[PDB]
Amino acid sequence: QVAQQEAQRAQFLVEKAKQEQRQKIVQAEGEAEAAKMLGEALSKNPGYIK
Amino acid sequence: KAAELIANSLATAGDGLIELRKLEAAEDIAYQLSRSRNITYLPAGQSVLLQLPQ
Repeated sequence: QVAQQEAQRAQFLVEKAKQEQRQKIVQAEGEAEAAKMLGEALSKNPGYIK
Repeated sequence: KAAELIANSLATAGDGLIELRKLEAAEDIAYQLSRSRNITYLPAGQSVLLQLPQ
């Protein structure tokens, strides 16, 4: 009984770790794209950036 | 865009208008940095009863 609980927990932790890593990459790429987009958007003349 | 509009308004508005816009914005910032309040408070009195003599 105890062992099973432990095993499930272990898997749980690892899976979550993977999820966490994925989320972080996604955010980084998201901001990345946001940056590029904002920069492009600045096409509205420099008053826009200001 | 807000910049653009403000700048346009400011320009028509002249220098004086930007100046005071600066002041009230400064007001906002100053408030932001220090946002707190207080009350003087005047405590109420607690009561008890005594039996007055005849």
